[PDB]
Amino acid sequence: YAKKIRNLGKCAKGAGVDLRVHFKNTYEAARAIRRMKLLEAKKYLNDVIEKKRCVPFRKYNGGVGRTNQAKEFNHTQGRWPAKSCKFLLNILDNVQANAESRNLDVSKLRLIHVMVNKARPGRRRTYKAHGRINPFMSSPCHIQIIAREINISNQNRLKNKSVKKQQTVQ
Amino acid sequence: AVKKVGKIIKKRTKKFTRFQSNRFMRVKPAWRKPRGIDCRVRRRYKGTNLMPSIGYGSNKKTKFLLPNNKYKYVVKNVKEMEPLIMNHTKYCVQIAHNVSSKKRKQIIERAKQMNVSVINAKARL
Amino acid sequence: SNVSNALVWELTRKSNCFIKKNKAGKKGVFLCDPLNVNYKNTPSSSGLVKSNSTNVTLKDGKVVFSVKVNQHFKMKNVEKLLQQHGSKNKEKLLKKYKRLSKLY
Amino acid sequence: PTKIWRRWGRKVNLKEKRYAVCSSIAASGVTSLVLARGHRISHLKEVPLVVS
Amino acid sequence: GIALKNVGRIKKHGRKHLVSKNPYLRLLVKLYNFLARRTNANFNKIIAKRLIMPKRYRPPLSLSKLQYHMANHPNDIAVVVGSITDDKRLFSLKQLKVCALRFTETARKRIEDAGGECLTFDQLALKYPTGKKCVLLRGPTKARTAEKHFGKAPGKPKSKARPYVRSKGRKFEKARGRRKSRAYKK
RNA sequence: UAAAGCUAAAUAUAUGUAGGAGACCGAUAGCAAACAAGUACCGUGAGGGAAAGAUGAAAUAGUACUCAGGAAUGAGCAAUUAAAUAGUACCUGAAAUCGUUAAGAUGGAACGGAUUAAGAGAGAAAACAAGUAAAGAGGGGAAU
RNA sequence: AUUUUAAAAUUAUUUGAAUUUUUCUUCUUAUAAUUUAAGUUGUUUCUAUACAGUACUUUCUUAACCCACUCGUCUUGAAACACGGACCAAGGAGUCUAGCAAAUGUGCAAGUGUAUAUGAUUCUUUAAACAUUUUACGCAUAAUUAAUG
RNA sequence: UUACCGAUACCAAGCCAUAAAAAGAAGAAAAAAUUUUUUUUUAGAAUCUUUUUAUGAGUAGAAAAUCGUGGGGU
Ligand SMILES: [Mg+2]
Ligand SMILES: [Mg+2]
Ligand SMILES: [Mg+2]
Ligand SMILES: [Mg+2]
Ligand SMILES: [Mg+2]
Ligand SMILES: [Mg+2]
Ligand SMILES: [Mg+2]
Ligand SMILES: [Mg+2]
Ligand SMILES: [Mg+2]
Ligand SMILES: [Mg+2]
Ligand SMILES: [Mg+2]
Ligand SMILES: [Mg+2]
Ligand SMILES: [Mg+2]
Ligand SMILES: [Mg+2]
Ligand SMILES: [Mg+2]
Ligand SMILES: [Mg+2]
Ligand SMILES: [Mg+2]
Ligand SMILES: [Mg+2]
Ligand SMILES: [Mg+2]
Repeated sequence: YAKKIRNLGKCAKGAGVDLRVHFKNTYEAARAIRRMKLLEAKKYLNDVIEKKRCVPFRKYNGGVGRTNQAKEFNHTQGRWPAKSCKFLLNILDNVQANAESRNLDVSKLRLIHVMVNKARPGRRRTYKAHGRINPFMSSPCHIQIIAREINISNQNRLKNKSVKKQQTVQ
Repeated sequence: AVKKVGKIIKKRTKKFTRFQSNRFMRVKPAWRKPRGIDCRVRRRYKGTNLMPSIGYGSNKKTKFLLPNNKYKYVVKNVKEMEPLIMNHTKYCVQIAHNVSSKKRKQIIERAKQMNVSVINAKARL
Repeated sequence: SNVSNALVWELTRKSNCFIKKNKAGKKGVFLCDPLNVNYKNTPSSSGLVKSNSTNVTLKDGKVVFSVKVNQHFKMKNVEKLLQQHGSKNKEKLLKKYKRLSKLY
Repeated sequence: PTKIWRRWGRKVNLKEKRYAVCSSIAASGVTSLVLARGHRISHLKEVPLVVS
Repeated sequence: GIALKNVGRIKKHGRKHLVSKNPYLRLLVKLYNFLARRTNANFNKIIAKRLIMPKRYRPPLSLSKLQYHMANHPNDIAVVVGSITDDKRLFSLKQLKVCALRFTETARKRIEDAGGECLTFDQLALKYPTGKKCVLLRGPTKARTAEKHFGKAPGKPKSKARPYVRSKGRKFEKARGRRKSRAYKK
């Protein structure tokens, strides 16, 4: 895991190996999540899967629409990536389970590190035009998540100068 | 600019970076002299990278001296230390990067006995 | 008749197997000869070129007084040795010996 | 591409070779030269070193 | 700027340091350079220069030629910065005292027989450091076969330059431009 | 001494098999082929013709067990290892590219040069103090 | 480690002149010192009674003033509305032989080169090295002629 | 009419390189301590050392000295 931690007794990790979801959507979701209390994040994810609150697409925002929900995050564009959220939800659940297994109270857990990397793409073919084969690759991703429990030198001359200054001020 | 410390005059603290090394990763900063018509660096237009030149050279007397005023001598082995028993003010040891910790320690000890400065005593410390 | 000191110097100014020259910090070219006082690579100081020469060394732990025809020995003792077989340089040698003594 | 018909050997004049040999012999003679060449010869008396 | 030739810097056209790595020859040049500088004797300087020169400009001087040169002033010592070769074409050899860089063995033998002396350069220096009673001599320099191809090119009229040709015989460079009968001549 | 004929040796050998060598190549090199290579695959066909080596000393150490999971996987107070960010896509693991965090900048480019400054990092081998004294911990060398 | 001397100059002395009668008048007889000679020396602080600090040196990072056009390329002329270059890594282009020449090195020199091949008490290296029989050939040493010469 | 500002040109000084030129095969200097200890140096590498003076643009091109990679003998 990419973080600096010090005390892993207070942390709960969780990963997804090679998730068959789009990196960009899931990245966006992760961004939306990060620095949330775990339960709140979970709630948010559930809302997005039932299309009630959007995830705002701020970085990878080419063509993404113009939802009414994005006002909540001071933004115009947003989406409700379902599959991505589901995958993320699963990994959140895993994290929660891990925390439980340890002695971490899930109320006090913050997502300190939600990392999404892109994984090696699965290759397929698409057929175009005048007998031209093109790639039709997935962009799967690795997800790492870390929840975490939360609550000179003087000198004589210099000294003299200082004293003088003080006197002057007085 | 010029970087006086005492009698050591350095005319050019800045490294000469390759032209456009800043623009393309593939072009490494190691100075390479631009041949090529229309280069602008070759032609020495105001505001472009400078060309290293023999004018920049350090005075023959202070040339390879470090801020110490001592010529650096790299040392792999105790035997090598011995040439500088008669030159312990003019030369300063650097212990070779590949020397083992025990051997390094030994070398350091020898240097102390000789009164010769070691510029990397702290390696593996 | 075929060999002389100058000739020797010419032969060995470059291709020695006691010369060590610093690649890093380019100024400095030392001769680590058994019979070189100051360790300069000069004909007027090297053990190989000079006929008679009397260096102090470390060899194998214990300090050794060396002479040129070739002899080996082991402060007062050193002085005595110098007096015996000697030909400013003596002073230098003595100084060197002091430094050597310091080592262990 | 490298070819077998590169010139591998060099002819050296017989005389030159002989001269070289002689000079090497001479060198082997001379103590200082031997020392330079790298041998630990400080404890040998005579360097044209001859044995029964 | 400055309107100068070669910008300030003085061209010197010749040799500088001998390119040879011949330790003995280096020693010799050292010596004679020293002598030149101290004993500003001309002679010494000349000797030094000749020692520095390349092999074609130290051509071999034939015993006969040496003898001829010594003819008028005897006893004084001919010095030759190159090789001296022997001459089968000589019959008699006088009592010659010669300094040279090299004596071919037979020449040396001949000299010895003559009851002469073969001196090397160091010996000469020892004897005659200002070159008193010496005579510098050169062998035939432009007598070299390479030099016969130089000058005006064969083709230019009145040139006595040998063409570079595979061989001799009528078949090789003896027709058009070599005889009035085939267009022109030379 | 033609119009009949034979005949060993010295000579040649990029084919095959078997040996042996190298100032040769070192996995985009070297044979096309270090590997189930004239293989897969393409072409009606004559033909064309790849890619692809490395865990560790040992898998007779190849991931037991527990928790969460539909499962993949993940986590561990659990476990082989010297080491698993050596986990079989396994040596090292560069760059392009992308992620996380921080710091900074941000009026239709960006970067750059020369010159300081302001920050933020590193640093004492010139950038102070040789010796002398008191007593600890070491090591040496000699003198008899 | 003797052109950081010599002299010049200056100061304080000493002998003799001079017409610019002069506390800087000049030369010169002698002697000492000095610097105006004979390229910066001192004094006092500070860093500092410090072991790295916020100071000091240095890297990067931002600004700011001024400047700065896409490199490569053919071209009289490229920032070009000329072409090639999305990026990165690795690969990637005057080489090897033959024969000639010049240059330079080296040996020997009216010679030189032991060519094939032989020989050895040569045999991991040795496919090198060594050797040359108890007037070979090359190139040179002579040219010239279409030629007998 | 002055005065001013104003180049990589000019001038003075420094340093680098190039070129040439001089010239070169033996010795105590000082400070600090307290008359003796300690501290630094006590040079002589000819393609090298010391000093001098001038000069320094550059494509095609030429040369020299350097730097680095794979392997060989030492
Ligand atoms: Mg142009
Ligand atoms: Mg010019
Ligand atoms: Mg028949
Ligand atoms: Mg037949
Ligand atoms: Mg291959
Ligand atoms: Mg270990
Ligand atoms: Mg690792
Ligand atoms: Mg390994
Ligand atoms: Mg790996
Ligand atoms: Mg806008
Ligand atoms: Mg501008
Ligand atoms: Mg045109
Ligand atoms: Mg252009
Ligand atoms: Mg066009
Ligand atoms: Mg075109
Ligand atoms: Mg294009
Ligand atoms: Mg391309
Ligand atoms: Mg030649
Ligand atoms: Mg130029």
